[PDB]
Amino acid sequence: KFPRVKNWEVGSITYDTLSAQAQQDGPCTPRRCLGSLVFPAPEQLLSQARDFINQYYSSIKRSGSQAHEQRLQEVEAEVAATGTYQLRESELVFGAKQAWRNAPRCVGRIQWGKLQVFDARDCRSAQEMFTYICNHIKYATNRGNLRSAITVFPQRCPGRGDFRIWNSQLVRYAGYRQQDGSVRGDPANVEITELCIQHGWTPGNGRFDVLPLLLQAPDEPPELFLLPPELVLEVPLEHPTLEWFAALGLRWYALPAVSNMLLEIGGLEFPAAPFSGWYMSTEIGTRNLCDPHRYNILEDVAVCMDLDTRTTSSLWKDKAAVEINVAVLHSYQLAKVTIVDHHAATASFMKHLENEQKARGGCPADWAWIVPPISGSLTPVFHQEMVNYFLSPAFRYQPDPW
Amino acid sequence: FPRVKNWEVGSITYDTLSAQAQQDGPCTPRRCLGSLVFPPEQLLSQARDFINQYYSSIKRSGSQAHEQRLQEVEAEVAATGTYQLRESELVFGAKQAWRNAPRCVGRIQWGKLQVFDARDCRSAQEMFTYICNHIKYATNRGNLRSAITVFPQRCPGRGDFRIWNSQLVRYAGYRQQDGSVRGDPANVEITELCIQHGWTPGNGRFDVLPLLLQAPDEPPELFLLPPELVLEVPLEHPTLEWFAALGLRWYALPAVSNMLLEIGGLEFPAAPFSGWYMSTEIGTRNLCDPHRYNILEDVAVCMDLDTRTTSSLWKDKAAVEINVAVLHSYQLAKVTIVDHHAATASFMKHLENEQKARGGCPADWAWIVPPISGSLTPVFHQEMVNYFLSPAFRYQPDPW
Ligand code: HEM
Ligand code: HEM
Ligand SMILES: Cc1cc(CCc2cc(CCN(C)C)cc(F)c2F)nc(N)n1
Ligand SMILES: Cc1cc(CCc2cc(CCN(C)C)cc(F)c2F)nc(N)n1
Ligand SMILES: C[C@H](O)[C@H](O)[C@H]1CNc2nc(N)[nH]c(=O)c2N1
Ligand SMILES: C[C@H](O)[C@H](O)[C@H]1CNc2nc(N)[nH]c(=O)c2N1
Ligand SMILES: [Cl-]
Ligand SMILES: [Cl-]
Ligand SMILES: [Gd]
Ligand SMILES: [Gd]
Ligand SMILES: [Zn+2]
Repeated sequence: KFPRVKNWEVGSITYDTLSAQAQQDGPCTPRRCLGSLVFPAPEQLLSQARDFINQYYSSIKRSGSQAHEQRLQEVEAEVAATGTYQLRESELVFGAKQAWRNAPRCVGRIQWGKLQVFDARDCRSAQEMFTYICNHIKYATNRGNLRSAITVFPQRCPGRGDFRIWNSQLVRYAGYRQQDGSVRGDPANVEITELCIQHGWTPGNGRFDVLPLLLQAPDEPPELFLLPPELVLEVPLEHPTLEWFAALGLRWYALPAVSNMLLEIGGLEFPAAPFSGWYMSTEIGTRNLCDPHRYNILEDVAVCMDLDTRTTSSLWKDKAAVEINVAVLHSYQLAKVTIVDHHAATASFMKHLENEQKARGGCPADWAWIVPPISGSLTPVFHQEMVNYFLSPAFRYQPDPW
Repeated sequence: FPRVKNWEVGSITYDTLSAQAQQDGPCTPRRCLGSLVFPPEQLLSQARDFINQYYSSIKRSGSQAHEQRLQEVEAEVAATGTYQLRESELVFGAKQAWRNAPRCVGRIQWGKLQVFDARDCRSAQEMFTYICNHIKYATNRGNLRSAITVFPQRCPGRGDFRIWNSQLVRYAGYRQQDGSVRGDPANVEITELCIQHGWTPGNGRFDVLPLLLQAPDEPPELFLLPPELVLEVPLEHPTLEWFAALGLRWYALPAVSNMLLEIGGLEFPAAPFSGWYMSTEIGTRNLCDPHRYNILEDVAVCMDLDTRTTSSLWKDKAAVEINVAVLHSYQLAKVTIVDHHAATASFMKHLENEQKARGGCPADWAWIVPPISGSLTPVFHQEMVNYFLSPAFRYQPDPW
């Protein structure tokens, strides 16, 4: 009835009873697994809300109390009267933490309870929106001692359009399509860069130009905002023992702040709720810098290293990527900016898995996203079978507003 | 029809072949178990479909011998219960089951498989000389060749041909006065049985285990593999002269001897297949897995790396040099080896071939992506669809 899950490093076995409670449905069938795919009404508002309030009163040990049944009636009454309902502040804080706790592709979830929730549900315009965001960046960055934070903007509601942040992260480097089809800067941000220029951003011509924010208030076009330079903490990349490395002129930013996901809590939808943590070195070193469709620096580094790039069996790619990652950790530690390496990160995820197994009887985890993109079987999560399922509250992908 | 994207290039394909999925898998709309290692008249229906495959692949759908072959297996099963395959069908099916193995990154080679027919086998001594012919043929003085030896299929009331080893070459696993193992911890148990059935234990980390072979309704009988038949490669590193002194070794022939070949409803519990190694199989899993030889820290001490902080990436640095040694040692030994970059690149080519041929390919992302440098290889950026087609290799209960 419940999936049996083996740990092959230790021999451990557990059963994931929490999987049985999966509130929504994923893309696999008994026919065919699609696990590897990146992108897989009053009645049903009431049931989602009822489940969430039940979770909330579970977490405060008031299950089935007077206050519990009063809240249930309050929400039903409000759904009948208005078609929606409003979260209390403590419910919002709990729901945003749960959403992080439930995110299956997050290796950083050992921290889920230490999340700083900024309530911006009273936000009114794109301008007030930008101020809230600047303060989030400032709080989360914290001069290099990064802190996990989420800012929750007003919920989707009938009659009004959504608050949206068009940028996928608060800090992104421009991607300038040049005349042939070769991108200068970050190729993943080609589209959002064009939108910025089309909305009157004066573009630069560097590889590391920070993009402006395109911020959409309800039923308004998007509005462009420049992030103050001294709010965007950045890290020039150098290598502890390859001194030509600094002449590559590579940089990355301190704050990974995902800004295009929808936060769902008890049926309510928050299309704008940017959250930020701190980086794992392989996101920057392996993925952002070596992905053939991103900065794609791997061969240029290998050539500088005097590796033989004419045969693959010399493993020049593995050697060059390892040093790129070394350079990222060293550089961040030098700059005194929070960073975790994939070994530290995957070991603490194992502790998370053990905490969650005791607390809820399992843990949604997407193995292919939890296993780092280099040195996979050298980390303990590689040898841990995982069960992937969708719990709510949740962060979800949503279509781009344009 | 699943939409499948390659993120490196941005290309889209559709897996239309998924629609024909046979033995349903472990996943449901509510939970994905993709990461788990281990998830009679119906014989006619599976026999029918395999024959239909066979004649479609030789441009002979619905012509003469196809219709006729349908009636014979009708008659054979009608009279006796089971049925025998034509020798080419055994060959065509041994190859399709390779072509269908979603966890095999080496499937670009599927069409060049050598099938040794051993269906007329009768006992542990006969097996042993079949296996031995396979080993020496496949090894071929280090110029390795894909081979499968197929032993007699299964029918009720009588026993089963089985190889009690998971592979033909395995290293010993000796427990100690304190639990910890000298040798290979993944074999420890099959070492217990070999010692139990008369074998004299060595004292080494790389003692090649005997070969517990069993014929229907008969207890296993040990067989000592001839030392000249077991091609092995001492591991040395091209620039680290002390690596040789670590005294590490691996064997040349990866020969899987415990899986159940299944063609047209027929079950061959003994059908050992062999190919050649990918270097990460040896260097990364076999030697560096924490429950295998677990040499990673010992190699890092020799490289003077800072094992005190994980952020030195000492594990990654030592793993790459272990893999380099493996590739260098096999090449110096003139023994077929393929690195994970070359292998994954061929798999991409195989996906494109299988797309235009069969309209898709069953692929298990977690096992196709190599255990080091995953995202440096193109398979990482390739979405994949996993499903079960027949003919197929299957896992099966351990014999004992
Ligand atoms: C503080 C340390 C954190 C670490 C080390 C971390 C790590 C990661 C990593 C490596 C991924 C895979 C990303 C990729 O390769 O694209 C990921 C995904 C994700 N993270 Fe975390 N994260 C952290 C904080 C947070 C916070 C604070 C939240 C929300 C409150 C969060 C929510 C998510 C979500 C929803 C995903 C899935 C998004 C996706 O990749 O599709 N993370 N995380
Ligand atoms: C010729 C080059 C070959 C290469 C480089 C290769 C490599 C691999 C690798 C790396 C795996 C990963 C699974 C694991 O390590 O547990 C695998 C799995 C598998 N291969 Fe291949 N292999 C080759 C030939 C063959 C042949 C000849 C057959 C059968 C005719 C075959 C059938 C399979 C099967 C059934 C699996 C899945 C078994 C399992 O994962 O438990 N392969 N192969
Ligand atoms: C708060 C936070 C989030 C993340 C994940 C960042 C993230 C990055 C991408 C880009 C694609 N990826 C291959 C690089 C897509 C995503 F959906 C995504 F959430 N990480 C860390 N440390 N903190
Ligand atoms: C013919 C062939 C097969 C293989 C795969 C080897 C293989 C390995 C395991 C577990 C051990 N693994 C985690 C280290 C289980 C299997 F069923 C299995 F077939 N490889 C290569 N090159 N050729
Ligand atoms: C196709 C494949 O599933 C896809 O590229 C996935 C694989 N694993 C990943 N893992 C992480 N952390 N981030 C990713 O973008 C991906 N991409
Ligand atoms: C839990 C995880 O699915 C499991 O460790 C798998 C992942 N990929 C693997 N790949 C290979 N080749 N061999 C393995 O044992 C595994 N183990
Ligand atoms: Cl990122
Ligand atoms: Cl192996
Ligand atoms: Gd230097
Ligand atoms: Gd020394
Ligand atoms: Zn699945």
